[PDB]
This record gives sequence, structure tokens and C-alpha cells, in this order.
Amino acid sequence: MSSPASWNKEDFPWSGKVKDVLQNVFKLQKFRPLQLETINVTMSGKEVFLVMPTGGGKSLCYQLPALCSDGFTLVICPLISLMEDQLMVLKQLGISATMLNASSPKEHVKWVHAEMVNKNSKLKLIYVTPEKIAKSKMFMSRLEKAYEARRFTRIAVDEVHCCSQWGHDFRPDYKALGILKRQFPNASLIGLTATATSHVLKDAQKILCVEKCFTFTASFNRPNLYYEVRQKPSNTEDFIEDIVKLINGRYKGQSGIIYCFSQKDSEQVTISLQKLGIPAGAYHANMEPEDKTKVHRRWAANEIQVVVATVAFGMGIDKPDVRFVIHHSMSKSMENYYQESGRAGRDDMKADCILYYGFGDIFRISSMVVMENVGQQKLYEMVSYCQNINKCRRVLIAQHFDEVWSPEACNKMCDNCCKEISFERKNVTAYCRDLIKILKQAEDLNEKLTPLKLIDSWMGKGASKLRVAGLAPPTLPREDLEKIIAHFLIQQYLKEDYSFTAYATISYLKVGPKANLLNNEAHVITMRVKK
Amino acid sequence: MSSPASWNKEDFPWSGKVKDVLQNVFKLQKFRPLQLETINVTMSGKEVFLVMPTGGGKSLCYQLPALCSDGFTLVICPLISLMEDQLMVLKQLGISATMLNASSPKEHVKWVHAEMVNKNSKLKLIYVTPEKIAKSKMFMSRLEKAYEARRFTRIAVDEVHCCSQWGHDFRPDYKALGILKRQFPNASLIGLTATATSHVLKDAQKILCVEKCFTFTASFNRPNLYYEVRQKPSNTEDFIEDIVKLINGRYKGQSGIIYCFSQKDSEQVTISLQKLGIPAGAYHANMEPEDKTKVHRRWAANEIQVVVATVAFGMGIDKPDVRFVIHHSMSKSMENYYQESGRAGRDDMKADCILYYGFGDIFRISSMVVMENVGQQKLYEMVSYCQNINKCRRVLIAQHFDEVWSPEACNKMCDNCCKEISFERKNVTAYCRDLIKILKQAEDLNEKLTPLKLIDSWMGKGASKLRVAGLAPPTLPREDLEKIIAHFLIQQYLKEDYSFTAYATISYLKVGPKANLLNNEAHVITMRVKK
DNA sequence: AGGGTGGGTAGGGTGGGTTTT
DNA sequence: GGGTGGGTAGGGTGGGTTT
Ligand SMILES: [K+]
Ligand SMILES: [K+]
Ligand SMILES: [K+]
Ligand SMILES: [K+]
Ligand SMILES: [K+]
Ligand SMILES: [K+]
Ligand SMILES: [Mg+2]
Ligand SMILES: [Mg+2]
Ligand SMILES: [Zn+2]
Ligand SMILES: [Zn+2]
Repeated sequence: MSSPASWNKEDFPWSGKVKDVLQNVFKLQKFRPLQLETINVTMSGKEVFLVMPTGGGKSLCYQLPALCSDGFTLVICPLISLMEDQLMVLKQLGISATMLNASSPKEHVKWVHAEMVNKNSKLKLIYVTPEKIAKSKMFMSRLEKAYEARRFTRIAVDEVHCCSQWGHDFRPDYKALGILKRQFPNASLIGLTATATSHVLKDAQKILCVEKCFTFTASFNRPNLYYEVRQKPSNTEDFIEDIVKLINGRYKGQSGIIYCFSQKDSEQVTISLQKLGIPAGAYHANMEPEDKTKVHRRWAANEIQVVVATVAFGMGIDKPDVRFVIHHSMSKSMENYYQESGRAGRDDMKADCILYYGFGDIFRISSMVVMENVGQQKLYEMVSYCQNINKCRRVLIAQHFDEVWSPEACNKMCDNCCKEISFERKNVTAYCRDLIKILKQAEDLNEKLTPLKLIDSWMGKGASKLRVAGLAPPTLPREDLEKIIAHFLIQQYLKEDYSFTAYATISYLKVGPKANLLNNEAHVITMRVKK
Repeated sequence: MSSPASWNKEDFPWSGKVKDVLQNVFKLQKFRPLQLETINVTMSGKEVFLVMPTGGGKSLCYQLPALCSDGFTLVICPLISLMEDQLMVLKQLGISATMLNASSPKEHVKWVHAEMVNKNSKLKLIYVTPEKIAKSKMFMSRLEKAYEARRFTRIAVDEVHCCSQWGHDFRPDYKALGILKRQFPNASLIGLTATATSHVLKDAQKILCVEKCFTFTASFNRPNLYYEVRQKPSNTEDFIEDIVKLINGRYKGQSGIIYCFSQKDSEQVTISLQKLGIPAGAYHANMEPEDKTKVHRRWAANEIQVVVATVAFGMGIDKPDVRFVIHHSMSKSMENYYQESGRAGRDDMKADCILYYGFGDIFRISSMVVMENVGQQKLYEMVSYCQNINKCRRVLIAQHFDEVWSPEACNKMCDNCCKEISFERKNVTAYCRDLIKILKQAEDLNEKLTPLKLIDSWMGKGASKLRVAGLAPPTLPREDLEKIIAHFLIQQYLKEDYSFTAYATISYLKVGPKANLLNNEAHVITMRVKK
């Protein structure tokens, strides 16, 4: 990836107009990181790819150069729902922009074809779906005449990861986008994406066959976010009492988001928050757009303070004043938590990202990812983040962002960097060998053990048939033992076994593959605990 | 890829039943290459991947091992249309096999669930779509019960390339198949595909979590095939006259296939064969499936001695006695020609694969391949194959199948190996310098040159506005002028320019990027012609 | 929006228990 | 069907091009 330091300057001939346009029509004071760098590249008539997290400010990077240059700027966008969002703010700001898709009516298409060749037109941005390029000979005909007339001057490829079959949401219609610049060379092209893997970019650069393209990446770090992991209470009705105590005590009157695992959690937390005086909402997949668009308005217009949903929020209008993102259960992966929690504090003021870590959540979510090839493995990354108490939460998230994460320091903006004066590391081998005793007795008695059943027999609870006749209880609180077993699960000394039935996939605990290392007398397993 | 030499033996303990089941139940005489090798690996309880060309006989490699083992063998298949084709052959040989999909009737699922646990069941093969694994908790429950009862013993994954997001026709449900051996470890799995690229295969091994896996590839070479390229006549009436004299002269009474470029050509060649006494074929994409299944029966029962089909003549075509594959125009790529022409001579007797090369075809196909990644580059591979007159056609086909093509010799069954003539190299610079003078004069007058307009002005015909006022005609046949210009097009001394209009993609010829090398008086471009 | 000693051969998966198109 | 018949104009579900 190229170095953008040499482009963060305001001495170009267009710098006078870009700074003018930035403040008076877009109503923004300064540039976000790499906004100025990328804008300088497009106005100089060269190719640029921009990697920036969702909500980073990618929309401005091709809207602004259109307003200080002539013609329209063509924006390739994968979805109509996203294109309508862009038109709502562009037409709000007094900028003339329109959109074209397969569903556009007959009367509307005639009006835009008219404006695409009128030199006296005010149209500066024309959004189209990739079908309008590959599967429309007519639109390609009008682009050809507009290019000959110097009316088609810039190209914008939003969500450029769809070019590569390596990147998520690969569209076969998106691979055709290489045809634009080969026949329209004088028009600059810009690519935008949230996916950071470099090899997907280079494949997009080959399909979008300009190899000599500058590639800028913004710092995926959000310094105004505070990350924290709290233990999830065993009793649910006591937990939701603790939620209101935190909302009222910390975030009184400020809007936020609550992420839950399942749809039944999303609704039950909503109505149980409303009864306690917190205006809540649900955003989980089904109902009628009309009856789950109101909740968007009610949250934007602040009739409701929190939106308790399951994961499909996708809610940036930049939602600028989001002060807190509390998770009821952990997200499926680290790339899911960063995306979901990263929607807070878009005003760059201090916002909180709170994750509630529950031992029961590990196995219910693990049971459902068994059809994602790396599902449990991505989940264990999230669980490792939860049980980790000694490292900066920002550094744990950074391990998934190798190419796009800058080394900027936490500066005491995580749970672990303020609290937690120094540690000690203790041996936990005997507890691991103890757990094998209950699992080996279960194999002898043809009994299968749920995670709950394993703790019970360990403590001296549950079926006496499952008890180890001479094994003594560990004399530790149940919250510590739920963190001991999960460590053995992450460390692969214990493994998850799944049983498929008609209703659901239920997770059991069985002896792990690394338990044979305990036959070695010199083997030692350790955990980092508090001294 | 692993070496199957140590496995090409019939002295294993199960070999007594293999020879019996192969000849007495499947009613076939001899194993095809790698059929015996792969079966020996499966019967030893080891996972194996088999790469074999389409129509090579990979289907037998999991049908036979089911008959020598207890219980059924589970076959993962991507399409209902493919499973129905196999079940027809399964029913006629007297082996009980069934299939399951989302459209299966409520009565049918209740019957198969019963057989999946009946120790006295006759069922030996159970075909399912990937939805029955990923999106069916109930079928997974019964697969789970069948595994404990030792009735579920083998796993078959047909079209395994769909697991990888790199391979064509990718299904997201195929990435979930990693659960099969993850939860059914004692059951062996076999993977099958027609795509040979190694990175897709290694991805499939990780997707289904078998890193320890044998990988066999069959020789994509078909020695019984004769490859030939003939020049296409200018008049379409004389071409069909030359086609009929080929069927009558060489291929009297035996069935074959004719592939055409366009849908209009398929129906025009059809009716022109009927009037000349040739039993027609009519294969297209837009007619009712009733018609699609008709042309198969009349072709299978030899009521028609040809199916003059378009691209996608519809493989699961399994007709062994196809003695000729005449192409009316060239295929889109080399990977497409091998697939289309390879459907001849499955009885291992000498069949001909003849391609007709037309100068007008180069640009008609170019207009449809310039809209998708890379194919115009793939199209030039075919044109290079056509104009090549000194190299074995088997070597030209081999260059696209590097990893899976054995160096076994042609033995004089291709167009270039029987011509027995060789030639020196002649200079063609003046003709290239001549063509540039006409292309630059057209650009000065703001006129664009079609391929036809370029030939006319060169010969001294066509519009006088386009003549050079000198540059007296080359006095060579138009057949030479077509192959000289196309050679300059491959060598990039000429390039294709496209104009998009409301009805068509029109290809034009313009000065190429390598024309600047002709400013050097020492530059020489040469062509090989016949001596 | 139930629980798994209530059962999965006659109870079935659109009856319900687990997130995006 | 043909492109000097035209595309600020007639529209592409009217037809000239691959599953
Ligand atoms: K039930
Ligand atoms: K027309
Ligand atoms: K029930
Ligand atoms: K019931
Ligand atoms: K017309
Ligand atoms: K007309
Ligand atoms: Mg965006
Ligand atoms: Mg097959
Ligand atoms: Zn920190
Ligand atoms: Zn040869």
C-alpha cells in the first residue's frame, strides 16, 4: 500500500475550491483522516483505492471532487437501498444527483439520459447498479456519447471488494466493471471498501485493470472508543435490573445500542426495559419495512433511547451521537464485534463499547456456527478477548487488522489499562486432570455431559452417578470455574462435541485432543490470574 | 499431486469383490485410468480426491464402493438435474438408490428416514443436495443416528470445486460440508471435480478439513480424438454444402454434434440440413424443457444423426458413440473447446473434433467476451490456436492444462502433425505499414474502420474516400489478408476498438500499441505460411 | 413462545426451542 | 432489415449475440 503522507497538503490549485466546497455546501469543518489525501488524488486525474472502516467517511471522497469539476461522476453501487441513502443527503444539501437501476420507471430513465448530454445541466453525480453497465447496451451507449462530449469525467466504484471472488459478497455482475476505464481512459477511477485484506484488493485491481493505482488505508483505530468486558450474571432478571442501573447512572438521556444474540432476546429485553422506564426498540429481521423503519425514525428523532437488536442493524446515517454499544451476548467473531461496536461515537467524542461475557453464551453461539467452516474458531477469538485481562483491548482487536491498524497507543481507554495492578501466573494442571476424571467416568457409563453437567459433578452436584467417588470439590466460586473450563476449551485440552437432533444442535464437552500431553509428567498448564 | 502407481493393483483383500461387482453388476469390462487406483484408496478407509475430465467416468468411483460395503454411501450432489441422471442408470442396473432435496414430497422423506436406520435395508446410495446437510436439522439428526448404527459408512462429494470461492459455480452450502468428517470421522470421504487448478483443490481439502489426502489426476489427454482446423467459406450456402459432404463422405450413418456460435445460426443450419437430407437437431436455450428432452431421445435412439446445438448443448451428455464434433464457429476459449469437443468418442474409438475458422467470427465473439473479465484474452488463445499451422494441436490444448496433461505423443492424429510440410519465415512488415496508412487516414477524416472496411480499402475496393491515393493492392487472396490482419491483431500491432450503441457491441480495428516499434527501420514482423 | 425420563417405528418440523440478502 | 433512416430522439419486450 502506498504512503499518503506526501499528499496531506492544501497547496494544490484545487485546494482553494475543495476547502471552499467542504465547509459551505457539505457543512463540515475539517477532513477526517485520508479524506484530504484521497481528494487530492482524484482531482489530479489518477487512480486511487481507499481502505477505510465503515463510517470512516468514504462517501465524501468521490462526492466532493464532482462538485468542483465539470460533468457528472459515475458511482457504481451494489444496492438500491444504499443508493437511496446517498440521494437523501445529496439532494438535501442542494446537490443535483440521481440514480439508475433495473427498477427505475420508464419516465425517469428518459429524464436522466437527457441530462447526461446537456452541457447546461446541473447533474454532478449519477448512481447506478452494476447491472446498468454489464446488462444494459443503452446506458453504455449514452456513457459513450457523454465521454466523447467531455461530460463523463470521473468514475466511482463503491464497495470495490465485490470485484474479487476472494472478498465477501462477490457479485458476478461486478467483474464486468473493468470495461469502463479501458474505453473511457481519461476518466479517473476510485475504489472504496471496508475489507482490508490486500490480496482481495490486488484482484480487484486486476479486474479493475489499473495496476498502477495508489492504495491508501485509514487507521482502523477509533481512539474515542472505550472497550470493557464485564461478567454476565447467571440470573437473567437480575441482569436486566443491572442494565437499567448502568443506563441511568452513566448514559442518562443519551442514545445507544444493545446487541443481543437471538430474536427472542431482542424483544424480551425491549419490553422489559420499557416497563422499567427506558424507551427501547427492536431491529431484528422480520417485520414489514414500515414497522421496522419507524424504529429507525423513533431512534433518530430520539423517541426511543436504545435499540435492542440482533445483528442486522446496519444503521449508519452516521447516527452521530451514539454514546454506548452494550452487547448482551458476545458477537460471533472479532470482525463482528469491531463492526458492531464501531458504530458508536461517530462524533469523535468519548463513547463506550460494553461487552457482557457469559459462560452460557459460548456454547449456544458455538452450536449455531457449526455450518460456518471457521465459525467456532472465529468465536474462540472473541472468547479469548473476553477472558483476557492483561492486554489492551485495542491490541487484541488489532491482531485481526494487520494491514490497516496503526500503532497509536491506548492512552488509558480500555478496561485493562486503568485498573489491574500487577498479575501472577498459577498452575491449573490438577483442575484439568480432575475434569478428565468426570469425562472418563461419563464415557464408562455411556453418559454425555453438557457444560452445566460438568461443573455440577465437579462441585458435587448433579447426578451422583456422574460424581467422582473420591474427588473433592474445588472450593472455588462458580464464576471462576466457568472461566477455567473455557480456558481448557480455548487451549484445546477440552473440545466441543455436537449432537444433531430435529429441534437444535446441542453442544457437549468431551476430552480434547491435547489431553494426551498430560501423560507427560513435566507438562504444565498455566493461567494468568490476579495476585 | 500424489502418485497412484502404488495403488494400481487388484491384489487387495477386497479385490475379489471389486472385479465381481465391476463386471457383473455394472456390466462393464475394463476399468478406466485411475478408476481402480481411487477405489483401492477408498476401500482402505482413506480419503482421496479425484481430478478427472468431464465424462471421464468419475461417477463410478463412489457407486461401486457402496456395493462392497455395509450400509449406504452418502453422495453430496449440487443439482437435482444431475442426481436424476445418475438414478436412471442406478435403477436399470438393479441397485436401489434415492435422492433428497427441498422439493421431495412429505411421503418420500418419511420413507428414506426409515431406510437410513433399517439394518435390513436394500438402500446402497443416498443422494442429497447440500441443503439437506446445512439447512436440515432433521436429516442431520438421522445422519447422526445412522453413523452410530454403522449404516453410514462412506461420504461422496461430487463437484467438490463448488466448496471453494475460487472455483466457478460456487455454492455457499458447500463450505458447510466440513461438518461431515468433523462429526463422522470413521466414515471415509471422496472428493470429485472436473476443475484441475491446485489452489482450489487445497482449499477444498481445508474446507472439508482433510489435509491428509491423496490427490489423483487423470490425463486430460484424449488420444482417440482427431483435431483439425479448416477455413470457413465466405458464402454461407456453400459452407453448408461443404458440411453435408463431410457427414456423407466421412461420418455416414453415425451420430455426432455440431456446435454453432449464435442462436440464429443453430436454427438456420438446422433447416438447411433437413432440406439436404440430414436428420436435424435443434438445441437452444429458449425452448420449453419438453423440447430439450426430445432432442435427447431422438439423438440417443439415433432418430437424428446430429444435434446442431448452440453453446451449452447440455452436458450430462453421456453418449459413447459420438464420432464427430464440428464447430460452425470457434468456441469462446480453449477451456471451452476442449470441454465441447471432448464429448466425442467416449467409446475410445477414433472420433474427429473439427473446428471451422472464420475471419468474421473473430469479431462477433469478441463483442460478447469484451464485457466480462478476461475472455477476449481467452478468445485470442483460440485465434492463436487457429492460425498456428506448425505445432501439434495437442500441444496447443496442453498449454491450458499444464498440471494434468501427460506428455504422451500425438501419433499423427491432428491437423498440423499430418501436413508433413515445414516453412521458413517471410517478412510481412510492408503489409503492416500499409494497414497503418489506411487507419491514420480514417482517423484524420473522423471515420472509423470496420474489419470489412479495412479489407476493402486495402484491396483497392470500397469507398474512395478511404483509399490512400497510392498503396496499390497486395494482389493476394482475401484468405491471406484475413489471416495476416488477425495475426497483427494477436501480435498487438492492431487492437480492437469497441463502440457501444443501443443495440450492439461493434468492434472496430485501430492502430495498436506496438505500432511504435515500426518507427524503427530495423523492425521486422514475420508470419509462418505453407511452403 | 414448553422439556427431553414424553418420544423420534405412528407425531412432525410450517407447532416452537438460534444472527444479515 | 440497415446505419446516409435516427438516437434532443421512436424504443429495445420489435429484432440484429454465448448456458
Ligand atoms: K421436540
Ligand atoms: K435500431
Ligand atoms: K414436542
Ligand atoms: K407436543
Ligand atoms: K429500427
Ligand atoms: K424501424
Ligand atoms: Mg459506503
Ligand atoms: Mg458426475
Ligand atoms: Zn488499553
Ligand atoms: Zn499432433
